[PDB]
Amino acid sequence: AHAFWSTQPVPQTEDETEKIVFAGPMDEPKTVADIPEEPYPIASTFEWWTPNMEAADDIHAIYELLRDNYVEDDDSMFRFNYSEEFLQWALCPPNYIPDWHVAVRRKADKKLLAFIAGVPVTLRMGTPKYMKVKAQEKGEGEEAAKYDEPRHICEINFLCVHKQLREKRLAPILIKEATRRVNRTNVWQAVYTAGVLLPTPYASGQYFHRSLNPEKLVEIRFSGIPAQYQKFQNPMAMLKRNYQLPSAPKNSGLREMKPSDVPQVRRILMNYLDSFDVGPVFSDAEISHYLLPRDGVVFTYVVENDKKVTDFFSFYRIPSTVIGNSNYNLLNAAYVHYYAATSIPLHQLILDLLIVAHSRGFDVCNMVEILDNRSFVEQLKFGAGDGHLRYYFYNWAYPKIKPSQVALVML
Ligand SMILES: CCCCCCCCCCCCCC(=O)SCCNC(=O)CCNC(=O)[C@H](O)C(C)(C)COP(=O)(O)OP(=O)(O)OC[C@H]1O[C@@H](n2cnc3c(N)ncnc32)[C@H](O)[C@@H]1OP(=O)(O)O
Ligand SMILES: N[C@@H](CC(=O)N1C[C@H](CO)[C@@H](c2ccc(Cl)c(NC(=O)Cc3ccc(F)cc3)c2)C1)Cc1ccc(Cl)cc1
Ligand SMILES: [Mg+2]
Repeated sequence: AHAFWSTQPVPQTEDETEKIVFAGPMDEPKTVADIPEEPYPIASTFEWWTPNMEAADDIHAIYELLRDNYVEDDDSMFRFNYSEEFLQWALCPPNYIPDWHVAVRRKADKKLLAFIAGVPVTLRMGTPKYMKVKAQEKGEGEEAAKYDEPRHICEINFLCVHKQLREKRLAPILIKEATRRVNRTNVWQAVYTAGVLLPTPYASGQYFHRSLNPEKLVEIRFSGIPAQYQKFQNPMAMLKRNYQLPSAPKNSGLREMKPSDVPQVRRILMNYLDSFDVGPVFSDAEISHYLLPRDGVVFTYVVENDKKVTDFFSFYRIPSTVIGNSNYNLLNAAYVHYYAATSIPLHQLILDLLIVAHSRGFDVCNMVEILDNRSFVEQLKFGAGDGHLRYYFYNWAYPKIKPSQVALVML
């Protein structure tokens, strides 16, 4: 049933998953010197390419591939349109490895046909808490704790094959070549998400959406006027009233983050992310890169009380192409990113997020039910979307966890 994934070091069924009790590697330990030094052989009409993310033309090529061929909704009404500035930010964090960005071009005209990207992440991925309690019952705490240390691994994203080349087994070729480049740098695990079911996720969660401009969302059919709103003499006036927001944040210590906040935001975020079984560890350079405001890309605000940062939130921007509306070309979406609340309830912190996003002209705020994102769904008028986001590891055995134990945001 899975000619490619059946050959790979991942759990093969949910039943195999069920019997996983400790974190650890799936495969034979291997060494760097065992891995072939040359790229995988490929069809003579194609060539492997390592883009230069410092070259505008190279970023543009990836931008165009994704604009026309990346993820769509179910009914082909929307397609993500990551910007060039966003791609530079997502693909080039501190100490990124250029060779982890793998592409296939057509030899004759250098047209970009397929891409996959790997970036470094330092991840805690040791045995989850509920299994550590089970281990204590069995007298097995040391084996359960063996891989507690954060690990330097690969996060894989942006896998894309051009529409004209779909169903020709090119995606396995990409994933094998990515794996070889990552293994040649002595890294043997990867983490990735997908909106489809593959062998075999360790967590799964619903998407959630908070309308900010309901009149536009209904014009472009992202939203409907829900059936209950018809019994009303006037639907859209009532929908706008339901989702109205104040003009300005309610917390008077809220301001944009600046470079001098980096140490305090690192500390409050790392103390919060400790709570979770799987989550990133960030240096000051990584907090600077992923959280300092960047025009059109990432937006971050801190609550400062008595010259101390006590809370913060961040959200990032991804517009989507609206396929065939005469009125609107683009959905302007905000996505909840990292945050930490120490001084006020989380719902009060995130209400300020919605206020800021709305004032900045975003149409919708979206998120997955990781972190403590459930705690504020109902009070802040989020609704569940369609399908689920699935979280996976490569070459890592891991017990199933709830998505409220996951703290890694994937862009
Ligand atoms: C240590 C380092 C390890 C590094 C690597 C870690 C693993 C990284 C793995 C990648 C994580 C990506 C994270 C993200 O970016 S998820 C976002 C994926 N991108 C899109 O959805 C964009 C639009 N769609 C496409 O571009 C194509 O449909 C893709 C490229 C998805 C498949 O192209 P195509 O439709 O032309 O198919 P094929 O004939 O070439 O190949 C069919 C085989 O591919 C398996 N397939 C289908 N979809 C996915 C998917 N999303 N992850 C993994 N495998 C997938 C499928 O089950 C089948 O295998 P098998 O069932 O026969 O066995
Ligand atoms: N490797 C993953 C990365 C990922 O997990 N994402 C990337 C995506 C944007 O940051 C995020 C996400 C977070 C929260 C929500 Cl509500 C949605 N979904 C939507 O925005 C709806 C939507 C679906 C398709 C569209 F073409 C446009 C909008 C998507 C989840 C690839 C992927 C991309 C997009 C999706 Cl929907 C699912 C998976
Ligand atoms: Mg293919």
